[PDB]
Amino acid sequence: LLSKVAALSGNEGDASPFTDITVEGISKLLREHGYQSRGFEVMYNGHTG
Amino acid sequence: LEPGHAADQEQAKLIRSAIEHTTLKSVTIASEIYYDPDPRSTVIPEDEEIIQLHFSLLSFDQQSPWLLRLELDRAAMNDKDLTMGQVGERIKQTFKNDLFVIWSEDNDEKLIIRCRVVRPKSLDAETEAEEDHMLKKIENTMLENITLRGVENIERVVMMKYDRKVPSPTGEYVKEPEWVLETDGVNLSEVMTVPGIDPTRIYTNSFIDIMEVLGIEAGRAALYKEVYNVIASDGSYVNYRHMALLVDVMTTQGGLTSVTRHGFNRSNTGALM
Amino acid sequence: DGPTMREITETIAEAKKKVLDVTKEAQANLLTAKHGMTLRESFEDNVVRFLNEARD
Amino acid sequence: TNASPFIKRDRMRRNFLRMRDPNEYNEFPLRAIPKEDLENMRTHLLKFQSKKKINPVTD
Amino acid sequence: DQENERNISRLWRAFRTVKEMVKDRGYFITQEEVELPLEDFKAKYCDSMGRPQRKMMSFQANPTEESISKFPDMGSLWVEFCDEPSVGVKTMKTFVIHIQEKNFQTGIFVYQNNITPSAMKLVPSIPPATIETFNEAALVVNITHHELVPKHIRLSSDEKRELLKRYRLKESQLPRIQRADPVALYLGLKRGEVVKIIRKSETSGRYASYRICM
Amino acid sequence: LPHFSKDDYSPESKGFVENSYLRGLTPQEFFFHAMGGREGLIDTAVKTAETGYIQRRLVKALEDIMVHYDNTTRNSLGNVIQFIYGEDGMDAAHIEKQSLDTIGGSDAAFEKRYRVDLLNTDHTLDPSLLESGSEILGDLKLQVLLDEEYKQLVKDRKFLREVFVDGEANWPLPVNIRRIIQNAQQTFHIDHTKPSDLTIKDIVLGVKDLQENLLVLRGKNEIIQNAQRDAVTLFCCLLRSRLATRRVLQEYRLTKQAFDWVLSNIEAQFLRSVVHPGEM
Amino acid sequence: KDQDDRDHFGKKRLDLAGPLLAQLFKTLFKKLTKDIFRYMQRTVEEAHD
Amino acid sequence: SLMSCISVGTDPMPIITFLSEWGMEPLEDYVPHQSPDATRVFVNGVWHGVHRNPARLMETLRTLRRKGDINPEVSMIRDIREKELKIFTDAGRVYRPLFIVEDDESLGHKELKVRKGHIAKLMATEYQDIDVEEYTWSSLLNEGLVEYIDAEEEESILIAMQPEDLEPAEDVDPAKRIRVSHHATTFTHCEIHPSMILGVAASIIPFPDHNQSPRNTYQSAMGKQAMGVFLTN
Amino acid sequence: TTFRFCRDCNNMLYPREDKENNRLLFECRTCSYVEEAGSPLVYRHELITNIGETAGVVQDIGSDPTLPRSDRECPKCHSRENVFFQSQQRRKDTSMVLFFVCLSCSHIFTSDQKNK
Ligand SMILES: [Zn+2]
Ligand SMILES: [Zn+2]
Repeated sequence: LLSKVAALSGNEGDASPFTDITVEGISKLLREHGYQSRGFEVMYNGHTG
Repeated sequence: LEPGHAADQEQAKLIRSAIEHTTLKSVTIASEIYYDPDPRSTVIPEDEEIIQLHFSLLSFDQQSPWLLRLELDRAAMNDKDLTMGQVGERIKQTFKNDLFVIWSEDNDEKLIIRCRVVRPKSLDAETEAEEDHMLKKIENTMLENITLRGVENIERVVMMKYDRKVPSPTGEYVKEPEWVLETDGVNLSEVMTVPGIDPTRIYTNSFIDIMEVLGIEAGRAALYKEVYNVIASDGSYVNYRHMALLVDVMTTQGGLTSVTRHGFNRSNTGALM
Repeated sequence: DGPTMREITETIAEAKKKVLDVTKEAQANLLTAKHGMTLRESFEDNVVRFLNEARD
Repeated sequence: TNASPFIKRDRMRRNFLRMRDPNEYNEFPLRAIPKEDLENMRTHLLKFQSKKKINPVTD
Repeated sequence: DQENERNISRLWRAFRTVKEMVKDRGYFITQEEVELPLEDFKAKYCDSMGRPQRKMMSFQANPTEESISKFPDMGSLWVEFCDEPSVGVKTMKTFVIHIQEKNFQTGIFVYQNNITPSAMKLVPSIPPATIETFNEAALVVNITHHELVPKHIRLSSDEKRELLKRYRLKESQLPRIQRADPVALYLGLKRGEVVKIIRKSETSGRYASYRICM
Repeated sequence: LPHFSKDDYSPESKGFVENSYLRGLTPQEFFFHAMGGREGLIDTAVKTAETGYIQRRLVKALEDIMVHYDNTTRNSLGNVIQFIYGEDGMDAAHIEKQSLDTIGGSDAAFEKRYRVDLLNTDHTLDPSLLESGSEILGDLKLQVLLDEEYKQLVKDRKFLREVFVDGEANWPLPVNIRRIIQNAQQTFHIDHTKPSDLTIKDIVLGVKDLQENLLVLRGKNEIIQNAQRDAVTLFCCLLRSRLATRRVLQEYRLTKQAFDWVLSNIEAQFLRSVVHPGEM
Repeated sequence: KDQDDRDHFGKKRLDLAGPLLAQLFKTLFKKLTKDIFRYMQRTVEEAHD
Repeated sequence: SLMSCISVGTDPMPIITFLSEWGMEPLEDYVPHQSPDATRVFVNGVWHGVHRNPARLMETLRTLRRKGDINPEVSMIRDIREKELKIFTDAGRVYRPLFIVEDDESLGHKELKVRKGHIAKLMATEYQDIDVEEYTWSSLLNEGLVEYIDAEEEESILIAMQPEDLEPAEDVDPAKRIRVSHHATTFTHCEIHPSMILGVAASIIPFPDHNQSPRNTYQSAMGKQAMGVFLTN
Repeated sequence: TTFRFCRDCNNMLYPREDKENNRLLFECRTCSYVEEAGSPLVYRHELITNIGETAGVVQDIGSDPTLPRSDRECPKCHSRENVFFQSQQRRKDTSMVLFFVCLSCSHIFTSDQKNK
């Protein structure tokens, strides 16, 4: 989830163990980019579409 | 416990105290050596009354002036049902009549035992130097080598209420509670003879003592139960015949043969095997 | 969800308060050791039981 | 909120660089012993180890 | 006087166990005398003072008719209770003579604390008669009544011959049971005697095994 | 840790991780959690080595034990470990857990389920359960046969209770009778309403002679025959309980053709469950 | 007082390349000194240069 | 761990002489029954004497080490309960740096001696290399802002997880982890950063505190078997 | 027990009985020096002991940073600051009773409410 946000924002994710970073904070930023807050996406089967 | 008296919790305490090995060391706070000029008057304010009590109610000429005093805990003698009269006799029977003892009553605020060694008619001039040392010896052995009550090698006993399914008078199986004693340490031969327990159901964790007391076949069943418990402890299930075969092999030679190089590997099955 | 987390936080706090009460009785020596166990061992069993049940 | 999920080091370097008495006593002289008598003479300390009073002058 | 009652109760239980042992060995013992009440025991085997007279406790038993048919070689049995605690050679010597004098094929001796080595070594001295020594503390509880102890049945010479013939075995190929085994002592097994162990199996209900004394 | 004062017994001090993996562990919790995990890793290494030695020792002690053609379990020396494998002569691969219907239940339930009477009207058999339900009432020759069957069932319950003191009824047994009965009902499409053509004599004799064909040992001497009878004691108890006269006619509605099919399968299934000689 | 804990890291020492070489060098130098004396003794006794 | 270091050891004789000149009574005239309050002084496990005022002595020793008069690797432990003062100078002791916490009555509560001004000059020298006076790690050590602490000395200090919450005298986000304040007002040291307890291999895991402990151990071993660029040559 | 030591050579004294007066005397086994006893107690063995519960209390115990602080009331000076610690006995049979040391009067009290 953090890596997805970092690539979309062109930043380096901060994954140090003991920080104030929370999963909810990552989700909010991901939603600002037009993606599902929890990282889920609608996918299509490659065999049938 | 006895099937008729299994649910009687009051009788369980009687059996529990009748098998737990307790020594004077576990029911005492401190032991002191006091010197009294004569065996008729006391120097401690507390025992001023006890001597006046026993002496008035009542040989003492040759009693040694060195006194051994034992202070027992009020709570300790109440955790296990005990009275100073019984323990006083216990000391009196360890050494039949070679020392005099007086014990306070339960109503007393402090529980104290006073002991005096009586010297023989012949006078030993050399023993006066070690007279106190001898008292330090017997008191130590009086703290360790005294069996107030219970079976030796029995550390502690705890009461637990188990559920067993017995047939009901109607004909159905119903769960009734019974009081079961669990013990640390094993003395099967002596405990099995204690009155009040059910000798036809006593079980021991160590199958070795089962074999020595009940026989190889009883050891065979006990060995299987021990193995079954280990297998079933984690919830895993193994077919009976697999464990039965292992147990049968372990007891086929009229005894419990280990699975090490000192057991099955010492038989006569060919050097190459 | 939020409501579940609030309930979870309160549930753990209640268990901690229960542990706090026993830790105060032992300090006052008003706690009787369970039969066959020491005062310290009995206290630890009570604390472990409360915390284990709190997680469950 | 998330206290900055990202390690900002690309421009943070630039930002920091951009930011920049009465005579109520007794006094006696102290003179050294002549060294002419200290030669061929050793002065040691003797300590009697006991709880009582030991005085070779009288005891 | 509590200690006096404790010994009497222990002696009564030990007496009952011995009677059951004699009954199980194939001797004629009625069920009524096996279940003798405690008060009856204190009436017939005690005195005015209360202490029991163990000399009178000794009794004689004879093989039952069914046992004679299966084993037509078993004789009478004598059970003796020693009054003094420390068994000496003197009391041992008269006990063996009392057996050899009246053609007793087996004699069970019950002692309180121990038998001196000078007397123990004399036990195997009157063949073909056999002498078995039992400690009273060991007879207080009948081990055969324990749920873990199955039923042991001694096999006759003919039965042993058939057992080996039908399974085509040898005496060395059967499961072994020690002579010093508590159950074997309870049955007085000898070397070469095979006992049929009938025990309950959870896979077949009833299962029959055989063990040869060694 | 060097972050709490001495004599601190609070959960946060002695290793209570209040957070979840989603929320994250605080540095104190992380170290305490790491300490616990190290215990598991050490145990995994130590357990593997110790258990490996145990397995090798067990295998070497029993490697020479085999089931012989006389059904006895013997080692390389020929010594008999067991006079019949598993005390029943069956193969573990063919055993299934089944319920013993006689041991459990109350006495009233036992009487209602198995007892059949033709003289009195307290436990009578409904005449609509068989084609001969009218002439069956008032027969003494068949009544004694039913009495013997009930007497045997009562004896079985007594024996079973003495074996399983705890009253447990679910035990592993070779043949799954419940499945066989279901197959017969579904295979022949039992009507379940039309009265059956079975007779009381056929059922009692059909079950009785079936027990004779359940042969684990085939010796023609008394000792082996007694052993054969003992080996199928528990299975026969299950067989009698399931194939009871009342249960077959009342609960299963079995037909004579269906009943014969069930008996043949039970004989075939039992013979397939016997341990194969030469198995290690 | 409680018995000393053997696992206490404060009672443990780590020997790095420095101390490890020190003891190794000390042993080797001791051997070198012994060899020097043996040559001196041999030269005096055997009357060599 | 990342910030752990091992002492190389120094000569203990200068410290022994220093202790003697500051009132360390020799052991040849120490009568226990005439001074049952003196603190035993140990140097490298050698009982050199006793002191009547350990509190003043420890203050002098601590100040000298912080200013840079005694080698920072020297470890000093004052066991108040046991009345012992142990000084260790031998090599092989594992130690790590920590911040120093003092009263600083100007603010009324304990706070780190290191301030924002010190950090400002720290980064200035860091970024000027890529000319103000040089300011390196040694400067912090000589200024008494950081201190080397070994395992033995940790037994007599109180450390704070972080300066954000534990040092200041003392709604909450539902997503943040439950942090215990510990309500302690006697902190003597502060952790540089809790994440530094990890080693080289464990410092590559992202969010290792959101993982089950055994998984982190597996990654450490597997991180050493991953293809990469061991060297540029 | 109040061990007594010799006066002439500082050796350990031992109890001796004199029948001339049926009293208690302390004599030296090496230098022949006698001293009349003050108390009739000569040996004391303590199975359950409370000696050492407050061992380690010094005039500067409050200077310890590790020791926790508390807000309990000292019942000799009416103060709120104090440091508390558990018993120093390492036997696994002692209760968790706390011992409080006041930083104003150095008075040691206990939180026990059972026996005190
Ligand atoms: Zn002297
Ligand atoms: Zn105060």
